Amino acid sequence: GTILIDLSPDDKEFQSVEEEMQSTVREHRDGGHAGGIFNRYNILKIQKVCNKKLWERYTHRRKEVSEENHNHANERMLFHGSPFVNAIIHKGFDERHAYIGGMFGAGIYFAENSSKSNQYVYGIGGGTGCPVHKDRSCYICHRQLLFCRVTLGKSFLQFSAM
Amino acid sequence: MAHSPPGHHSVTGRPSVNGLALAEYVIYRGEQAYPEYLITYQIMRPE
Ligand SMILES: COc1cccc2c(=O)[nH]c(-c3ccc(C(F)(F)F)cc3)nc12
Ligand SMILES: [Zn+2]
Repeated sequence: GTILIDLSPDDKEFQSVEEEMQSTVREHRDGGHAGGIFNRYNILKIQKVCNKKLWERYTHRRKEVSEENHNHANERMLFHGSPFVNAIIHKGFDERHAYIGGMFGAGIYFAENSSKSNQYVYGIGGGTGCPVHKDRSCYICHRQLLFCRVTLGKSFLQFSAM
Repeated sequence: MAHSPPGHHSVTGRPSVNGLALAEYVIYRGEQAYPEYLITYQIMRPE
């Protein structure tokens, strides 16, 4: 039931998403090992993901969380990089998409920095990079990221030594 | 998949050493995220 709708580059919506992508690139402590060496992206396409069933699943849970947190969903727009992005857009997020070994616990991880999510496009630690060239810093092969609506509710603040 | 901390719906992981690093967030229910935009891109080689 998922359809993908292309946004025009002349559309303000496209432009906003591109600017969130570009403006949240940072340097990483691995020198580029996992995600590659870059300061900016070439955005090729931005598609809206439309699935009525998945949306209803989302808004029902949002309402439960909002009520439990005294009428505050604490909803954000956040990046997600994953080798399962094709599965996610069709079937929704679930336990198969969790990072079991993640340092903040076994759950589904999202980033404010686009470049942090870019580190997971080819798997944990960038895996072995792109399929065609086995290059984690491949400048040829097309990558995909999700920019997602995420309900945080009451969020536990964990400072991390990173 | 683990459970969220008691009385909480997510975790905010906030880097405390690299002051330019932004937050990371963890949810423990798939129904708390919706994949709204799909972005296709290349990283660009610095000049
Ligand atoms: C510390 O892990 C992360 C921090 C910030 C963002 C992300 C992110 O966008 N994706 C992932 C990620 C980790 C593992 C898996 C997999 F195990 F399912 F392959 C997928 C996504 N992990 C992330
Ligand atoms: Zn490649």
